[PDB]
Amino acid sequence: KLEAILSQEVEAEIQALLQEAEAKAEAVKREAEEKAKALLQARERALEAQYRAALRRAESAG
Amino acid sequence: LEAQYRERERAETEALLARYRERAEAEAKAVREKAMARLDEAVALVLKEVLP
Repeated sequence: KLEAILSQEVEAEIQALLQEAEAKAEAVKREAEEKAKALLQARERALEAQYRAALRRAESAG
Repeated sequence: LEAQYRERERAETEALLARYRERAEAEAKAVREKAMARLDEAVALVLKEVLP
């Protein structure tokens, strides 16, 4: 009989759901890694500019 | 990242200045020595122009 088994047909639909949201808990983290990363690509280029600029000024001064 | 970029430029922008200082006084020296061996010539040129 299905009684205890009756409950495993739900626990399988409500396991489908919980995996679909651990396929969103991965997507969210992808976007957030690609965000955190890009905030440091902007950090890299802007500093590089300020170091190109600081030595160029100090040459014209010299 | 800021911290080691600011410390990157500083440790070059003292060295560069220090070295430019060595060159400034040698390039001052490089026009003086030419001049004092092309000296009797200026004096003579000027003289023949203040007796009028």
